[PDB]
Amino acid sequence: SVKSEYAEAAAVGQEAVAVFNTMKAAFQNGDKEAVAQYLARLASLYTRHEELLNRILEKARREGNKEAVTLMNEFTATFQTGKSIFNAMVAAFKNGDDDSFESYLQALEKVTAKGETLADQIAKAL
Ligand SMILES: Nc1ccc2oc(=O)ccc2c1
Repeated sequence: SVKSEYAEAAAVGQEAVAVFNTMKAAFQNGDKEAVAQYLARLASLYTRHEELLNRILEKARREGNKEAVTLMNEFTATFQTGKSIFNAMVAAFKNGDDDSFESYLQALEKVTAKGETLADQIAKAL
């Protein structure tokens, strides 16, 4: 069902939460070799999450589930704000700019926490 597909998407989202918090700790500790690996793992995860979200949105559209489509349009747009901040973060790591890395990391956390009520609303609407 589209609902069970969203729960699978929700799990991938929580995996990225776990890998992110770990990567944050590594960054604070200066373990750049770990950070690089966690950033690669996160990029794969966000690619998977985005795709599951697009398939869910497309299915809700084909189903005519107007409320779920509205919420998923809002949620995917925000997802892309998270994705842009993540990519800037990756560039800051490449460039050795720890000040920008810290900034983007905090921003990504705040964009994510904000989008959490909407994430739960989607589960109920699908
Ligand atoms: N909430 C959130 C946080 C980080 C993210 O990074 C990405 O690369 C794509 C989406 C995304 C969403």
